[PDB]
Amino acid sequence: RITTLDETVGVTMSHTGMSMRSDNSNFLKVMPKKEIL
Amino acid sequence: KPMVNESDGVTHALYPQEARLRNLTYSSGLFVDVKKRTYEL
Amino acid sequence: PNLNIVLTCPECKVYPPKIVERFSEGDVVCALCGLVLSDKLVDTRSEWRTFNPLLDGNNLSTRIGKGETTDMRFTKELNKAQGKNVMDKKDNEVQAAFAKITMLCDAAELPKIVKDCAKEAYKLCHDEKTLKGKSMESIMAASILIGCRRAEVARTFKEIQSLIHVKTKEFGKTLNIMKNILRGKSQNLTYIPRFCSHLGLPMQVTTSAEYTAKKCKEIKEIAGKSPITIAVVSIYLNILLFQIPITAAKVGQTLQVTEGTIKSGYKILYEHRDKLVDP
Amino acid sequence: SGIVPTLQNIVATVTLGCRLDLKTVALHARNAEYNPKRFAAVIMRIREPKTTALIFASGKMVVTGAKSEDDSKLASRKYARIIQKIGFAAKFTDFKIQNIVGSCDVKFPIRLEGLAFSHGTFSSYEPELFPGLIYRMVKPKIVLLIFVSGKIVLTGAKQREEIYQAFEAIYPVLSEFRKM
Ligand SMILES: [Zn+2]
Repeated sequence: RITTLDETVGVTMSHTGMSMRSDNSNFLKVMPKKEIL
Repeated sequence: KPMVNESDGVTHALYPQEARLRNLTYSSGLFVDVKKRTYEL
Repeated sequence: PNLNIVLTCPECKVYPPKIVERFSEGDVVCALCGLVLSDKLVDTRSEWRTFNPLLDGNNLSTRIGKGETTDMRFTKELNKAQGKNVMDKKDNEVQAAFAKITMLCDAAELPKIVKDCAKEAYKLCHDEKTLKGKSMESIMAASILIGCRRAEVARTFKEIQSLIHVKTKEFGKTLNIMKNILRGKSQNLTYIPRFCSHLGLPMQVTTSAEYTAKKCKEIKEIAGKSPITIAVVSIYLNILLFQIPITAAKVGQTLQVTEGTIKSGYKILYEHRDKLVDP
Repeated sequence: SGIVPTLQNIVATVTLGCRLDLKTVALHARNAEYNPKRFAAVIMRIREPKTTALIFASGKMVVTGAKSEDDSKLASRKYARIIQKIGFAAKFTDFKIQNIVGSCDVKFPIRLEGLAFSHGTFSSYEPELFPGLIYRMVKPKIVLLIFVSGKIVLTGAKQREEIYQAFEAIYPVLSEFRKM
């Protein structure tokens, strides 16, 4: 069955939106004229 | 479990009584284990 | 040219209209001689029943979509005709900008009030001369931060920076000149419950970090060194006063704060531990 | 009061009126730094006065780093004399001081939040971005940096009287938003 996360919610909800934590995973990161003559 | 995220940003447990009094929606959050891979083929 | 209808009582004529409006009878009557001033009163609530000027202005438009009984060839010819007339107005940038800003705000789980304040700020800036570019990312991030500061909300620079890569410096300059635009068109306490929500702390530790934050704001010494470190060392002291264990590494990796900084502030904070006790 | 701001930097420009070649200048000179891949100008320094001059190929030179006006002018004449010693027909002309930077101390803490609230049309305080306050004075047009410990920085002036009038015009405002 589906497992229910029992934590204090605020941790998971902090990991949802902006959490001041970016990156941490690499994915889709992607003259003389005479001589010249 | 059912929860409510307010306007200031605090998220706490929800009860049906307070859900009816505050005109909220008795719902629960849903998460998914999202796995990503990169092939190079 | 005039066009202003003013109701007066020809029998009284002793004062400007000090009248009463009877809505149930549909009349307006002078409250002195009792003489009616007008019959057959119109309503504003009744015409509103069937049904945004603040943002869209006076512009009108109508969609063309497919019909119940129609062909798919005519739907494409009408949409391609509007695609050739879309250059007649330069308002395509407002709908796309509000669409992407809508996606970012919906991604940040911010309330609709901050969304409307940010859209209003971007509408105040729009396409002026002092902006002079910024590649549409910095005006959006700075507009979101402005809409956050107007709605009494608190979002750190590293949060929007974690959302959008605006390179900080150009973000600071665009935010500064944008603030000058807002001034030309004429508070760390809110951060405590947010980080207490990030750590999942009780209410007593939250209000204890509130009193600690205010008192530390009154004691001076160091003054702040940005309010984020004052917040994290305040919560650090208020959590080292009780027994709930998080240590310094977990709170330093969760709130993205240096351990040496929370210990450097915990030193002088422990020095000022005397006058910070609420009970 | 009785506090007088002390000058810290003076930026002036001197036009020589000729043209240069940079490999030969960087090859025959003594104390100089040149690298076209980073900055297309020779960084020449002298000991007395301890200054720094940026010399360009178009003859324009930037003498900066002096603590007084006589050190910037005399230092500029020393750089021009060095250029005339290398082998070019330079001429010390068009000496105009472009910037004057000073600093001082008021010896009391300053309320930056209340200062940014009362003088919101001239201040720009963002502690998370810069712990100091950026006060843009109208007359004279001086940019002042007001910190917490009392150190007052003054920049964006062409003369010394603009710095002195800026400090004399900012001192009562600092005395109003004090703490101890
Ligand atoms: Zn009447």
